[PDB]
Amino acid sequence: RRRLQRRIAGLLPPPARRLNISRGSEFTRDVRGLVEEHAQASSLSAAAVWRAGLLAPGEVAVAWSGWRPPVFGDFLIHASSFNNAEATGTPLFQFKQSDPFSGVDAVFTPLSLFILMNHGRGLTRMANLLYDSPATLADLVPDFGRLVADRRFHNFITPVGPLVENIKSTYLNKITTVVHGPVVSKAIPRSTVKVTVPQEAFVDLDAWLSQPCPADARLYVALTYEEAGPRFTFFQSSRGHCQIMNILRIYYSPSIMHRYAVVQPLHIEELTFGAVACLGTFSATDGWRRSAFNYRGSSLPVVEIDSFYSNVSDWEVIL
Amino acid sequence: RVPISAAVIKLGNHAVAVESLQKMYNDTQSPY
Amino acid sequence: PTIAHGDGRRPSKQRTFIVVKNCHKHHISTEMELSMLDLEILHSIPETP
Repeated sequence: RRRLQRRIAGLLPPPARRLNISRGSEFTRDVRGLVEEHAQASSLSAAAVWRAGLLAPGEVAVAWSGWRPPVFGDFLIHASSFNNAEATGTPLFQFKQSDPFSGVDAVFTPLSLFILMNHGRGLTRMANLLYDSPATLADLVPDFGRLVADRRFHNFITPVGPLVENIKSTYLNKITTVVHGPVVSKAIPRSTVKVTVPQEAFVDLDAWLSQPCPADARLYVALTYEEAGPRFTFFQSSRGHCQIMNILRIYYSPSIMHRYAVVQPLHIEELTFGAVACLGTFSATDGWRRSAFNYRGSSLPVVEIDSFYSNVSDWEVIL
Repeated sequence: RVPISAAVIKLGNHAVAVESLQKMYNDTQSPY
Repeated sequence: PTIAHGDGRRPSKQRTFIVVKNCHKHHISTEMELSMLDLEILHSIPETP
């Protein structure tokens, strides 16, 4: 029962939520013990490993705090199907292939997802500048025309969250993506990563309406079905999912009667006007700082959401 | 006085020298 | 350096090449595992043989 006191002394003290500072100039060891977060990468020695505290079970502790470690999705793709000149923080989309055993998956940037919609019928200049041939992408989806035709394209593409690591292999590329959790880059100088969505595909929804300001403003990706081929739009909102399907129906109110007026839904499966999915949360204050993405030839505008917490969801249909 | 870097072969009574200027010409990119 | 010709040619002046080579960057890695049964006992202290 005296070893119980030693075990509870090892178990009790949480990190300090409050600390009475006197001056900021002194920088006491107590406030340093408050503000310090244990790292995730260190050199390969016993001293550096024991100092960073990687070997602690569950969470890092030198020899729980509201932080969750991220999980990484490991994807193998063909080197032709992806452009190695992509930015780091760009959200991708794994397409569920129809073979029983594949080994190689199929992911799509929204730049690459644009040229599946374009052919058969600015942003498109950069998209056709990056990927030269759509036919090397339009066979990854084997039957794209049927799948768009019976409106079952939303349930075959699931989002995967932004990219973090892209090794530059020659035939079969392996990329790493954060499917859930705090998006942070795995680089030895730990640098931040900004989720980049191209500007013409990212229309804001707070300023589209034009007082209670919340913290977590979610980012919604939205597949819709158009007569000009499907479209992949991105919506930032500071509201709930219950709010987001109502306001997205109101936002798509001209487009539904457009698709109805040009084409009568002669069968029963053409009623679905696509679906939406929450890609995760970020801070509503310093969200979506505009920036640019330069290729060798041109440059398109692209939004840069910073400090994204990726959290995918299932597809909620729009009608 | 100075050593002349050139191989010398013996052909009976005469001891003639053999030298190649190839290296002295390739560093000017000229046709030998 | 150049050779000087006596014949009439369009002669080459003092040529000088400036050539650069850039580094490669190879990022070698593996992914080893460690079971949680072998980490809780590591950061404890037992009193039993």
